[PDB]
Amino acid sequence: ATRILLLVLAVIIYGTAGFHFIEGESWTVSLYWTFVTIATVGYGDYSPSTPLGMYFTVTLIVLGIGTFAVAVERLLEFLINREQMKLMGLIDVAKSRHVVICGWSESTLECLRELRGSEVFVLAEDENVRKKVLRSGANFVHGDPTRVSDLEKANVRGARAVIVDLESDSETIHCILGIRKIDESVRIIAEAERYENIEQLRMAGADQVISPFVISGRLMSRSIDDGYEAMFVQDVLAEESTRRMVEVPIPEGSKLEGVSVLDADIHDVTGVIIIGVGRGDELIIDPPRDYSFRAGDIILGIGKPEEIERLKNYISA
Amino acid sequence: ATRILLLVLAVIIYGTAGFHFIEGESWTVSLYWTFVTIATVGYGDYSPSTPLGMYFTVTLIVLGIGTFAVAVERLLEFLINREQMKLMGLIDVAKSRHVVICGWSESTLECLRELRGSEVFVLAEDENVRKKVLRSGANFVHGDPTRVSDLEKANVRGARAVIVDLESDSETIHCILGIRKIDESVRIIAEAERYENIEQLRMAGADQVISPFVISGRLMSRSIDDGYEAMFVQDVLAEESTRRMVEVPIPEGSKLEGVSVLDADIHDVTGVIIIGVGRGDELIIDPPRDYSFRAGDIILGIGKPEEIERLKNYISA
Amino acid sequence: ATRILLLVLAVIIYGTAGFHFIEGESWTVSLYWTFVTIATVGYGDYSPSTPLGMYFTVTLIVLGIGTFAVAVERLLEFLINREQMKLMGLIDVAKSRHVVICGWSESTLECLRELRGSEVFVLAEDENVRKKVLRSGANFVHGDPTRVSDLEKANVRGARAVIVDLESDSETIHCILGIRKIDESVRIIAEAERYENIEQLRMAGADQVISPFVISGRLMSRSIDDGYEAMFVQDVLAEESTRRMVEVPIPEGSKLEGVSVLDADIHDVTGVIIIGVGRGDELIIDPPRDYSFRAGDIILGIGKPEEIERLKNYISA
Amino acid sequence: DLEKANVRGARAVIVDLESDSETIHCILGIRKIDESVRIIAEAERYENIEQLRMAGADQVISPFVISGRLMSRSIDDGYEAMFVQDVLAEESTRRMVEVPIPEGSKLEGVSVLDADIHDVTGVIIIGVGRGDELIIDPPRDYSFRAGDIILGIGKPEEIERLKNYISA
Amino acid sequence: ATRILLLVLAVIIYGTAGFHFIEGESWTVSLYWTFVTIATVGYGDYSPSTPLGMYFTVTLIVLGIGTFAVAVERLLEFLINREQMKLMGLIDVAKSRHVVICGWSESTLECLRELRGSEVFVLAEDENVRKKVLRSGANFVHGDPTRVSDLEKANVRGARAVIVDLESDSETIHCILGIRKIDESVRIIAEAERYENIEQLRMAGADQVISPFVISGRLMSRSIDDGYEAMFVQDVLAEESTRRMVEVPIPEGSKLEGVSVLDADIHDVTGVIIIGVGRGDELIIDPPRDYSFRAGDIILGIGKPEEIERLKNYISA
Ligand SMILES: [C][C][C][C][C]N([C][C][C][C][C])([C][C][C][C][C])[C][C][C][C][C]
Ligand SMILES: [K+]
Ligand SMILES: [K+]
Repeated sequence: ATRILLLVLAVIIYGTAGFHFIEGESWTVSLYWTFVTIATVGYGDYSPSTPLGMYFTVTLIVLGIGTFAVAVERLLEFLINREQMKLMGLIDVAKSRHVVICGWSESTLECLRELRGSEVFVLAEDENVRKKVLRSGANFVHGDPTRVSDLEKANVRGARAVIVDLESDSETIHCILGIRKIDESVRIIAEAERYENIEQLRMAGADQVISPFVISGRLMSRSIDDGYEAMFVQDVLAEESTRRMVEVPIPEGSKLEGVSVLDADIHDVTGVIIIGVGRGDELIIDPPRDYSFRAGDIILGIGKPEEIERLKNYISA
Repeated sequence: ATRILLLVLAVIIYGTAGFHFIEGESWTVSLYWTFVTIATVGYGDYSPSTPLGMYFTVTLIVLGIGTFAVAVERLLEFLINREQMKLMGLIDVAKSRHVVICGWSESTLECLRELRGSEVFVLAEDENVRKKVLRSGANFVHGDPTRVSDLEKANVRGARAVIVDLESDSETIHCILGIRKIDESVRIIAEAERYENIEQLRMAGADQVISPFVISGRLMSRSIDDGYEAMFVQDVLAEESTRRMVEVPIPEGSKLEGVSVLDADIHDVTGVIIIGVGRGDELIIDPPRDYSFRAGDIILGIGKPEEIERLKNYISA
Repeated sequence: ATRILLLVLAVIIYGTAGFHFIEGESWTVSLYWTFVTIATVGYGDYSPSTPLGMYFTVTLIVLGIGTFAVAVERLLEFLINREQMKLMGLIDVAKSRHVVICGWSESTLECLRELRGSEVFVLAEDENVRKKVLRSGANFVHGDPTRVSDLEKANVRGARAVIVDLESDSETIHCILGIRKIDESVRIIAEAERYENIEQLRMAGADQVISPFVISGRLMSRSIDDGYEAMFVQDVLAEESTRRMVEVPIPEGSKLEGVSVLDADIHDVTGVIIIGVGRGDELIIDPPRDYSFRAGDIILGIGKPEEIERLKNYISA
Repeated sequence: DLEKANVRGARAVIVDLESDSETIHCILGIRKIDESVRIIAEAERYENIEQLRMAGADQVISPFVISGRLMSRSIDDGYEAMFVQDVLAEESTRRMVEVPIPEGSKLEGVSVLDADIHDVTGVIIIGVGRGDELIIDPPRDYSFRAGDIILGIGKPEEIERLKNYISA
Repeated sequence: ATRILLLVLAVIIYGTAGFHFIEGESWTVSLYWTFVTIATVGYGDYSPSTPLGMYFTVTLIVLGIGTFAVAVERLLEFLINREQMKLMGLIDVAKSRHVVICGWSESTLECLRELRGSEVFVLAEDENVRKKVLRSGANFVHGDPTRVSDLEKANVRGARAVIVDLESDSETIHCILGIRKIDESVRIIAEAERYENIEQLRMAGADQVISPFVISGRLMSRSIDDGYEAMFVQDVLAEESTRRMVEVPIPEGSKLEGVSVLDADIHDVTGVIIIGVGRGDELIIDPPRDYSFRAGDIILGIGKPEEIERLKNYISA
């Protein structure tokens, strides 16, 4: 590790002391000559005429090739070890605004097409998951996501948001309970599977719990006869064929600070069905007529992509 | 990536500015001297006599070894990463007339002995399939063949023909439906397993559907008593012991353009039993007596390998 | 392996004999010139003027690059082979005071947090065990721990203590019987699973047999009604919340050599409940009133971490 | 499926599964069915002992932490392992005993120094527990009541002498 | 592959033509100068004074570093590819007196302790078999031993003897039938499992068929009452505690050529129980009294290791 610098300094001290007391030159001239001889430059302005010195330069050359052959071997061993350990996970995350994805399924592949490639770290343990992650453009960190000692190797303490989606519900509850021991303020998005585990995932400490299987179980049993709400849910939340569910923030100023929903009249001006208003980590669906807008609120509404532009300019000042 | 060139230019500018304003030489002489000193050639025609310059060349030499040690480390990291990613698939196909084989079974191993080695790309996902492909002389591309995003890594848009043979019929139908979304004109050869899936493989968009298990199921149940058609099918299509089923194209000119099958009389002249004629992506088995040959047609017939030569010269002009 | 030195000496003898009999210089001058020319230093003080010698130096240069290209290739082959064999186990242990851990479970992971990282060698055969060991900071040696020929690759003859914890009891008995064939004096700590195998593990040759499942099976069936001994066992042996079970050795001198337990009165002076005394590989739990302490004995007692310090200074001289 | 086994209104539910996460998820379901039943878990890793107590278990027994701390301390000395293996596992000579104090029997209101329990019976008194709270090493300024549980280590010769000393 | 030599010759022709027509030196002087400049020796006896040539040497140096950076990259790619392919099998056997072992079990591990390490090639397909072979000191060749195209990669045509021991009997019969298609004269030693397959293994073409399970099935059912023949079979063929079953060849001369077994009287002279005589690929157990010995015969007998030495000197001349 550091003995290479010791051997280099040893051969420099050997070359200086050998040249100075045999050729009889100055100390700076011997220093310059051994830094030209070790690097195999060979200016040839201060070559030794003495055959004793001519035998000394042979020892200096073989020692210089020896140090060059130990240093290249150490560099190659370090590089091969570092690039074999980096390939199969086995590395510590050094970033500070990354997104950790615990587990790997189809719902985390679809949230990878709206994020960056270098921003995400997938923390899993299986072997084909590594190849799927390296194909999809993420970084793979080998580790058990339920273990607390392997949740810190992905650096969950300095993460932006953590996305938990494991193969069962029990591992999801244990992964949330393991994350909330490390950092109590990080944002956790969890995926439930059974209906009975949503309150368990919320009490474990998740900030947002999504349950897709309950949504499909309710939409399948109400699409046997007619199936009209399934068309709305599909065409708005899944595909976005002609509509889109977007939210808009209210900026500073914003030309509407203080008016009511009766006086704003967003729907008949713009064409956006206003669902609810986001006043500080709560959702008031169908706000009453006397609700006054404020600064920094979030308006949730459904509209065509040409009406969202008509709304975003109506709300800006 | 590109900081290596920046560091190289930085040390060249450092060496030129150091030599020019200390030794007092020309700018071209300093440029030539630092390109001889960095590369460790050392002509020694312009060595510095000044001990300040003699201390400067030590800094130039250590910086040159520093750039040579960062560039070799970057080249070794790039080479080890590229040759570990190339080994286990994980690569993008850059060819433009290749043949993509989705899946791997015995029927695709037998079609690899009549093609080239570098022309084929096997697109599969299992682990022992990679070693069988690397032994048989093909190229292995790791990917799920039903996924559309992994059908483009094998470059199915610029492929010659695609051969689909997966473990079930459902994956064959899904792979054909995934290929026909990308390129609607590429040629697909598919292998059916059950009898009921041949019309499904044709409606999915395959150009040629082969069903070997239906052929064996019909030949097994008609070989219990006597077994005479199984001998013909085996000795003609499988082994080609003494006969062969070949086709011959009609070239331009070709000395028979316009005659009928009664006036050509191919069988009693040559010795080839004429089965059918290939008039443009259709097969007229047992053509009638008034059928007139044209240019570019394909004559399908059974004959000994000494009669195919007697036919191929009868059809050429 | 050693032909590289032969080729190097061959090219040195070729260069010396070529320069001496063409340029007509001394033997030492030719020796110095070929050691400057092979290493590409090039002082240029003895360059050949003769065009025959000028053609000879071309052969010397191409041969020097040839030896440098065979030596670098041999070094790279040796380094890649050694660092691929070292990665997946496959190595022989050279240490002499290490601790060999046969098998891998949760009870050997918890004994790795109180030992060093480089002192332990885990001898197992599975594939994910290698990654868990390389994450936990140990060294992995691939081998079957029941096989005698693979117990010597971990160097069990010169080991400090061996810890046996395998997946069944039969492999534990066979691993103890395999270790006791090699070295009859090494210390073996074994983990039993069933109650009936404790006498079998002791007769096989283990020095200390621990059975955690019997302890849990007794503590579960006595915690249905009240559960008072389980609180003591947990809070003392497992977590050490407020108490600790420690032992203290009696040093030379030690101010209490010869007194009885009635005259020492350790409990009412210090606050440590004295359980037993360790007189030479035996345990006298609840020693009688006439027991006299000696030198080198071991006092086993339960106490708060502020009372162990009051005991350790009461026993020192 | 936990209601098919009738965990509502039982003596105790003893939970030990193939991993820790299923143990936590089983305790979190039993506490949804019955809030007052007694649950005896079994922790595998050391970091999950507080998780089982926060989930709702009344008693957590972690054998692998015990065996992992005992394997690392018996490399040189090995005297704690002899004590636990002779008292808690095999019960060859000594055993741990818990005895209740019956009503009005020779010991209500007397201190521990004039109880003279180590010298007339021979059992080593580890601690006394009252109301699910274990007082290890009770001081001299302590009194016994009717209903306490005395925790001791002794031979079957001395356990019977303690049980006769504790009688009226 | 060979474009490296083309680029090297291109830069040599560029350097010669550049130096000769600018400096005005001879062709040999320019040849010597570019072979000193490309190799970075730098004698400095023929440095260019012209600034046009001083700009030319910069181009020559950058081109020389370019060729050195393409050649080192090609050598490193070749070495990494060759040492990753050699690790996991995937190689062709080039030897000519080796022993191929098809499959891997306990009976082939015990025949590896009486052979060399570099003489054997284990031809199997599993993954842990590779690590067991690399630990036991053999060479691993990845291939399916029933496939004829993978029996030639182990070079079974130029092998000394082939040892077949696979997991079933059907694969043993198919491996013998695959070997006998390639070379009809090679020696095959096969291991049977069931009693009914010994005649099938002999008709398939094996030269020696061993069936250990039939021997154990007969020795188990005759050791219930007394068990006397099992002691003989174990102590003679398995362990060789005090006896040994050896064979001795009769050399040329040999002092006993022509005598009968009555006149030789080997047992009462030496102490070896004579079982049979090996007259040319047949075994005459219990030879009659009139059998005359010849040259090159093989005497099979049981004796103590001090009686085999008394027999081997009685048979030599
Ligand atoms: C620019 C680059 C340069 C390089 C040089 N080298 C030399 C070596 C010597 C040995 C003895 C290489 C050459 C090659 C030719 C072919 C290296 C150096 C290093 C220093 C550190
Ligand atoms: K040089
Ligand atoms: K290198």
